[PDB]
Amino acid sequence: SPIRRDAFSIIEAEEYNSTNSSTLQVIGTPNNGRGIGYIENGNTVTYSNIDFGSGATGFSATVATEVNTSIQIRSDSPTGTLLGTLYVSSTGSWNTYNTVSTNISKITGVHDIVLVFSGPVNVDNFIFSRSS
Ligand SMILES: [Ca+2]
Ligand code: NA
Repeated sequence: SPIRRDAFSIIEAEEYNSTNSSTLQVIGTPNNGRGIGYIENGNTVTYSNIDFGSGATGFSATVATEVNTSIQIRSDSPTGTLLGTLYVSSTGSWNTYNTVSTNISKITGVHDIVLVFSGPVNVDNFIFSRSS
């Protein structure tokens, strides 16, 4: 998977750098894209060297799920700074994707990003939004 990436261009969830998961699979999406699924509570997924430049204050992910769930967004490691939490309610099916966004604390420079899952969700991609 890429060693580094820009925070302000689409990051593919299936191009992760490490995970603790023993269940996670790369899955297909309805329009022949890919994502990650078979995710369980406590799973972490790490994306290396995301460059936030002069600042990001939002996060958007394209997700599908049939359960209410949340995803923590952490910097540097699973126990690094909690930037925010994305709360996702059911999108209607495991193949109905929705773009969902949340606020995060302003982060700058280059950091790894860890997504921490409280339950099953399928994730196609995500992107950050620049600070004002
Ligand atoms: Ca994808
Ligand atoms: Na394992």
